[PDB]
Amino acid sequence: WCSFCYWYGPSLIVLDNVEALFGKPQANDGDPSNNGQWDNASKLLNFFINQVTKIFNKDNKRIRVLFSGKQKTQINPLLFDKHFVSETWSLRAPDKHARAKLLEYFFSKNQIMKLNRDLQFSDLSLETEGFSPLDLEIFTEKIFYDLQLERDCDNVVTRELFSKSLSAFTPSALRGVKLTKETNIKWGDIGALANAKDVLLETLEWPTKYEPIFVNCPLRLRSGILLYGYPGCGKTLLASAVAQQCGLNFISVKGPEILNKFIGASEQNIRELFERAQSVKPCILFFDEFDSIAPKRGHDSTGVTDRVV
Amino acid sequence: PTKYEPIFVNCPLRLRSGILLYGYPGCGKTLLASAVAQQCGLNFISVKGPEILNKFIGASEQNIRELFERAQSVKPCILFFDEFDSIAPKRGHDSTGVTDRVVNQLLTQMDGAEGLDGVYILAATSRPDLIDSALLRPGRLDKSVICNIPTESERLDILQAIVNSKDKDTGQKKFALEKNADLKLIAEKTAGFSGADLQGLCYNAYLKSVHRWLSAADQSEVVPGNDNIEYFSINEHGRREENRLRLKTLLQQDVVHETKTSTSAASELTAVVTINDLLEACQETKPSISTSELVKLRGIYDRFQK
Amino acid sequence: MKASLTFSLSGIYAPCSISRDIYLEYGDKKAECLYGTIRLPQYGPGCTPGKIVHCVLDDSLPFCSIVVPSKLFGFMPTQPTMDFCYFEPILDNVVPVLDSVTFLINEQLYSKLMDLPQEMQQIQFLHYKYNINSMETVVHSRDILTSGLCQILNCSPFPQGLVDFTETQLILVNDTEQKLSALKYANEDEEYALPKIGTNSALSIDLESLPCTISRDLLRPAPHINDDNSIYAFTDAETLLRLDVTSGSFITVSNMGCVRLVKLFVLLLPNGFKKRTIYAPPKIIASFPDCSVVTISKSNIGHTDIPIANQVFISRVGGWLQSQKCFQNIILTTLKKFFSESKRILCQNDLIPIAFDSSMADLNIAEENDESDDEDELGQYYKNDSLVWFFVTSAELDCFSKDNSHFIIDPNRTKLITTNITNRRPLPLSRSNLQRYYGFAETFYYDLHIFPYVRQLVNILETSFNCSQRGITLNASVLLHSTTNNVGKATMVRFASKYLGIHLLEIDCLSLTSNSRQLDSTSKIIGYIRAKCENVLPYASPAVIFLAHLDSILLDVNANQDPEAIKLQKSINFEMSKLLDDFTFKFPGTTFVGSVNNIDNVPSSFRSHMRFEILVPVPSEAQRLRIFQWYLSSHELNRDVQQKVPVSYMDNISFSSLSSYSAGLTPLDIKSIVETARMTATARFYQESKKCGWLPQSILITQEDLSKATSKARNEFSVSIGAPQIPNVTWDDIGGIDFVKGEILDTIDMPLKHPELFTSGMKKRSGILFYGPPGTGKTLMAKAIATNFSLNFFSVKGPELLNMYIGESEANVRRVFQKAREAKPCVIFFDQIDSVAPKRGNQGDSGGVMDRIVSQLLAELDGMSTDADGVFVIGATNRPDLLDEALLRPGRFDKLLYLGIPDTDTKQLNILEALTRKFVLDNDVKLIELAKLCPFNYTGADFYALCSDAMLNAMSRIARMVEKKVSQHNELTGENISTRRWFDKIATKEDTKVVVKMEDFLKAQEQLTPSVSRAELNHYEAVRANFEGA
Amino acid sequence: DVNANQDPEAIKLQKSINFEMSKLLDDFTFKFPGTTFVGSVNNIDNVPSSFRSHMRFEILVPVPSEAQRLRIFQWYLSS
Ligand SMILES: Nc1ncnc2c1ncn2[C@@H]1O[C@H](COP(=O)(O)OP(=O)(O)OP(=O)(O)O)[C@@H](O)[C@H]1O
Ligand SMILES: Nc1ncnc2c1ncn2[C@@H]1O[C@H](COP(=O)(O)OP(=O)(O)OP(=O)(O)O)[C@@H](O)[C@H]1O
Ligand SMILES: Nc1ncnc2c1ncn2[C@@H]1O[C@H](COP(=O)(O)OP(=O)(O)OP(=O)(O)O)[C@@H](O)[C@H]1O
Ligand SMILES: Nc1ncnc2c1ncn2[C@@H]1O[C@H](COP(=O)(O)OP(=O)(O)O)[C@@H](O)[C@H]1O
Ligand SMILES: [Mg+2]
Ligand SMILES: [Mg+2]
Ligand SMILES: [Mg+2]
Repeated sequence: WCSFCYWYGPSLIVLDNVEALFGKPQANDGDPSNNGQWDNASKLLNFFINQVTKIFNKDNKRIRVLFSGKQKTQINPLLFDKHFVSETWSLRAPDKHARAKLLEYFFSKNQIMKLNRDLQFSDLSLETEGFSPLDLEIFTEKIFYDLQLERDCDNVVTRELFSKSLSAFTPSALRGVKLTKETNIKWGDIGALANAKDVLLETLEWPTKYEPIFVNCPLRLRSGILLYGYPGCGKTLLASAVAQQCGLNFISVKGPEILNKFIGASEQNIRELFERAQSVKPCILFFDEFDSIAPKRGHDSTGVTDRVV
Repeated sequence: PTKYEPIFVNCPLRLRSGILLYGYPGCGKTLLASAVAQQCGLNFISVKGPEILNKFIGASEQNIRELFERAQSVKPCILFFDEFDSIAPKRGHDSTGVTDRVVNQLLTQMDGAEGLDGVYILAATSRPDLIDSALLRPGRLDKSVICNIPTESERLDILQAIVNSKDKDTGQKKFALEKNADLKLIAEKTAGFSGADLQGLCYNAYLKSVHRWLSAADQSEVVPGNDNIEYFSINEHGRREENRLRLKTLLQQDVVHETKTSTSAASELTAVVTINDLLEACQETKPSISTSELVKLRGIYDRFQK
Repeated sequence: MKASLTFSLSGIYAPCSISRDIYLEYGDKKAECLYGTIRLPQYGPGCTPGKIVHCVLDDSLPFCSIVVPSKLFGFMPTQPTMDFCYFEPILDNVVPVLDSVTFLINEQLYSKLMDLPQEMQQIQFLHYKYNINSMETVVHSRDILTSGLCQILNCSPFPQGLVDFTETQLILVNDTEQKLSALKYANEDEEYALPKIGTNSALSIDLESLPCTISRDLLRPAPHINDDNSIYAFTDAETLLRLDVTSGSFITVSNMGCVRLVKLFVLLLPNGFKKRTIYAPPKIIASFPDCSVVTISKSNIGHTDIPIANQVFISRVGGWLQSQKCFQNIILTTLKKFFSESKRILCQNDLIPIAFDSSMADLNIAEENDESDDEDELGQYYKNDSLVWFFVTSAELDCFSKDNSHFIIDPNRTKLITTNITNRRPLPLSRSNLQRYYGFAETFYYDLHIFPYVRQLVNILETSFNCSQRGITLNASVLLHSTTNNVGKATMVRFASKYLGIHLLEIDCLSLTSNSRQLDSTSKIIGYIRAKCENVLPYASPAVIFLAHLDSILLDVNANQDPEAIKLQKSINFEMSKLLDDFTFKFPGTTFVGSVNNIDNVPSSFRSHMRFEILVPVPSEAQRLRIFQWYLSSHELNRDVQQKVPVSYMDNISFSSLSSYSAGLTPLDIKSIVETARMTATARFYQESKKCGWLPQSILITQEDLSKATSKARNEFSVSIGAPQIPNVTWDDIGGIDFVKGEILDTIDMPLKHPELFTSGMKKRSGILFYGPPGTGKTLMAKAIATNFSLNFFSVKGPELLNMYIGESEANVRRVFQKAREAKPCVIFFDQIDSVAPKRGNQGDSGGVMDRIVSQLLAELDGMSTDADGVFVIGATNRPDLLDEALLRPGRFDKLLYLGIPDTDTKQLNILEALTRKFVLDNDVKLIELAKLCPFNYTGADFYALCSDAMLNAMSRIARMVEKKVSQHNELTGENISTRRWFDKIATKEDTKVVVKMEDFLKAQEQLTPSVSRAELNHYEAVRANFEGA
Repeated sequence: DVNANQDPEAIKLQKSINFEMSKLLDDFTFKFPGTTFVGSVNNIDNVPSSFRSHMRFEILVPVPSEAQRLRIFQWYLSS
């Protein structure tokens, strides 16, 4: 490879799925002492880095490299040690406009499907928001089969057809988890506090909806809201609805769950939430029964509650 | 036992060994231990507090045993526990967790049937009587040595030491002494805080003083005169101070090496602290105050009753 | 474009005169005044930036010729010049203007002009003395305006630009040292003596290496075709006519050894090299190790007689590159190239250097040119990479006496053959620099006076070499072991090789192909090593055998591995010792220089037997400065880049400031930062170039780009050591603060700079503890210190340190501090430290976990009391009395700071001002009244809350504004746009500008109670009543 | 499934087989007209993600209820 690309002048080597050849066989929490995991493959990687750096120092336009792996970190840390690569371009999950933009193309890719009457994919993107450009092709083929097997319509899709096909299919991401949750979508419940519910709606959504202006914000956005209430007057249901608006993901803890007697877990379980939340996306991180975590401004006993708070 | 070894190798009775250092925090205990290494020339294995303990049951055991076996592999060696309270607390009348393991291990490795030799266990802590009495039994940790912070009128001796400390032989000094060296005034003024307090005073005063040579009241070393204004009367633009600073930085394109100077009294490139100005540091530094410790030291040495 | 050049005596910036043609096809007739770009060739691989010069017509000048003033380059035309120059048309006749030009001026005239009462007098004197005219005269940086009188110090922002008194300061600066008198723009006026000697005898002169490859074009005599290329030599002094032989003649004596025929030329005007020395290429200089000064004289041979010797049996020098299997092919091809192309002079018993490229070796071109149309496939693709010498080894038999000297290898009448391999010493670094001449990857040129370890190693190697000359022998063996990767141990060894000429046998245990576990592979690993050594070593002169990453092979004994694996590993472990023994025995001078990355892993059987261990540290302040000065040098940035425009840097950057910033960075990190800076510069240039035109001369590094690069590299490294991503905060983001700034500077800043003072360490200030009231910028202060002082940041987030077991929390504490200690310049931030180090012997036992925690912390923090400085621990709390007394004494948490509520109007206003940074107060409302509105009872967080309420009110206002505005276009009666993406419709982003008004602040003051209760402030005052130390 | 806790140089065969099989999947689907590739699996989870996605509309086959049993008894007990 190095010989050919060196002779052919300004050129790239691009390696798809690079982890299959230069990937580290991760230590599985095994012994670090035996030179870590300086296996055959880290060795090969080191060899390649040497051999390409040799050429690169001669004329920087004569070669470049293009790696590609599932995630940046899990590619062999030697890349980031020897400073062989410094770029952070990540293929995020396409959202909103993107979905529509390419759905049409799939609809006309090889088969020639016609969209339902008086629509331009406007809300077809609103549903299936988490689908990947792999999931979309499969979904298209799904629709094709579902309408074709009907034997009475083979030209145009229908809303009820899409509703039927939407069930019995799941995104690749979270396909195998087999988790069902948040079926309690009840946004329609206006409740009595609608008088000031708008304040909550504002503080959660508007900073995101009015995206361009908030880019200019020089001060940390208001982000936390607390809610008293006479016992159980709709509180979790409200939280559930504000979750189901879906502009943000939701996960929640219920206070008495985590107050283990064990010293360590008692505090570690709070960090368990944040470590996951920060790892995915903006989230609500709702505390139910928050009274039970609160320390009643205690300073003398210095109980575990103080540690947790 | 090593300087006069032909004499001290005469008796069969096992050489008196092991020391327990105790008393006020910040009074030279870890120093006095860690200074023995080069002074004597022995090896000095270090146990930086509770390194031995492990989550697994009985791993601490395999740790202590391996520790002592290592100490016995290369010998003689000082064996210093940088604190000896959190390891091996006084055994309770119950399980009391894994600590009762480690204690009964240490005793075994100390005076077991297959008793070791040539190893000197040196322990220190602030609150020693929480060591189990079976570790205070003479024959192990047998000599208990107090250290004292008050030392009224003796603080001069320490002060003179710390100021005259010459550790780095490259220079005949590190602290910038002055000629008069009337250390008695400040020593008395100290009011007896601690032992580390005086080093704190030293460094604090050196800080307050170093601004004399470097900052120079922004008049005695920087902008000292003729070279203040070598550019002409600037009138094209209002840039006055930043302009002259930029021009000064640009013009300082000369290169020099080994630009040594000894304008100080007996030192290189420093402003010696005037002890009169050093007096200004006594009102800032703070002690550590506790009568509980004073009362508590009543007990470790035979409760001063038995 | 190319044109003829001529020099004349004239003012500093007189316009250049050009021939009629150049004016015709380059002078735009619409231009009021003509300008152009002029370029001078130089003795070097790079090219300097071109001077932008005013131009005038002169019909007297011949076809395509230009006359320029000598003072434009500080020259005198009374000595040999060049015959040509390069010209480029001005891009649309557009010329920039300068702002802050500076001129140095001698003390006498400076003071004389100072006494004058009028200012325009100097402006007129500019024209009177230097013929300068405003808005027309282009000035150049660093130019000497007149020898001993005045000189230009800088041009800004552009290095070249027009003079305009309304725009240019033209800063006259007094030359108090009066060094301009010594700084003559020219080299000298006359030689020592014109007559000297009628018939000069042979003279001893210094023979030194030419620091660059010469270009065949710039030779004053025209060389004959295809001959004498390899024996060029250059000189400038009067010697060329001291001996009657003219330029282009021959000289032979060369120290009166075996005389080496060589041809001498004249060095031309701009050459800045030293006079009365002979500059020679590698071939000529390789025959004369040591003997710095050599005798030389004329040789009027008439012609290079006896150009035919029947055959010649050339030979191959011993060396690492030469003996490789793969390279065996390319070398012979390049030799057959070496022959039958020109008449090359081969004085017997001499070396012949041949350059090639390693990366081409495994590939090959066809025999097409051998078949027909014999020509070289242009070397413009073959960038020479590696060097190997060859030795003549043949005084051929022929019917003539002394035929071995000064013969030729005729393309058709002679044939060359290879005999065998021979042995000699290469040149040492100080004697010559082959890599520089050939432009190879220059191995770093350490300065022994500032890098102890390279000196410690070179001492061992030099003493070993000298012993080699003695009858006695001793087994020298070195082992370089370092804490972290990328600290230049292989560069160290290679430099040691160069500086002494010791042959380098470079084998990397990585590359060797046997499987890592070496299953039934002992004979593979060791056969490979044994062969690759013994093939070259016996004919090798005193040689260092370098084992890179030896640790890979020499694995330690495994306690948890199958017995067969352990046994086969022990086999190599022992045999490596045996091999070291046998090689040390076999030949003198054999120096085993292994390297490892963690000493603890090396087995005892090898750890003990090895003699010397050298600890290679992360470079210090004094060193990284040199490293920077190296990697920004001209000959190292231009190397990688065939693009026309050269690269360089504004001289105003302070290497020392960079070094201060670059604390904790490895040399590879430094090269990374430099190359990223070059990225930024190049991208900036190419993006900007699309404009009309300016800055064409060169693409320039700038301080801001370098600082940005430093900020990048810092965080990227910090990510490599798992640190948090501290957000950007600076002193501007804090307010209400005066004394604690001074404190933090005295603790952190003062020892950072001026290291000469804190020579002995003295256990510098160690612990910063932010006590006092809650919510008052403590975590802000910490993230500020982290961002500002260029220190890695590690944080312990409250009682996180605890765990569900015995001992494992102490593992946690030891592991955090270990990770801190392995990134020495660092900060450990404890937030809510009362949680982790509570008062001992109180609140019950609860298993004593908290006691064992605080005990471990106390013992690690600064128990060991030796070199623990360089890592600073910063903590914050609500209340200090929770903290155990043993942490309070100086040396652990020594400086206690009462950072708290301002309580004073001015401090409040200061906080407002600080939080107003990047904020949009753009109104007649003033912070004075805003302060008066809110009594002192309000806190530090209070005014941030107020500001945020104002901001949110502005957002609400603009939100309803936008809603009712789009209600004029989204509604059906308008039917304009319903995308819900109306900011495309409202393209006037300025219309969105939120700005605060007294409505906002008034309502905030109304709707924002103090966030600290009177009870709470009273309580924390009481806590303060536990006034530490009383 | 990728039991990545297993020893190295085995998982490499696992990757090899998984990918290469999927390669044959695509090769058959695109090189020939009318290939359909019915698969059957004893428990769905064990099919690796790298291969699970490719197929479409997997069928769960529940055990027969009494209405089915009625027809299968009549099948076995047939004439
Ligand atoms: N002769 C001396 N007497 C007392 N202190 C000294 C002396 N020489 C130096 N010092 C300095 O004074 C301090 C004494 O610390 P010391 O050795 O008492 O700590 P420690 O035993 O670890 O304390 P702790 O009881 O808090 O765990 C150190 O900063 C040390 O550098
Ligand atoms: N002090 C230095 N000055 C200039 N360049 C340096 C320096 N140290 C290292 N380098 C450069 O860093 C690169 C790698 O250095 P080298 O191969 O010597 O590392 P090493 O010490 O063997 O490291 P490792 O053990 O991590 O492989 C080379 O391009 C070398 O020129
Ligand atoms: N005096 C101030 N100057 C500048 N910014 C301030 C000031 N007071 C508060 N802020 C801002 O408000 C934020 C709130 O302060 P922060 O929470 O960091 O305080 P703290 O004293 O560390 O509190 P705590 O220990 O209770 O968490 C700061 O991060 C900063 O952005
Ligand atoms: N406005 C409402 N609409 C629908 N359900 C409500 C409403 N208010 C209260 N509820 C019911 O009361 C409960 C609200 O949840 P929550 O207040 O968390 O109960 P608890 O506090 O007892 O767990 C749910 O069972 C919900 O169905
Ligand atoms: Mg101590
Ligand atoms: Mg290396
Ligand atoms: Mg805070």
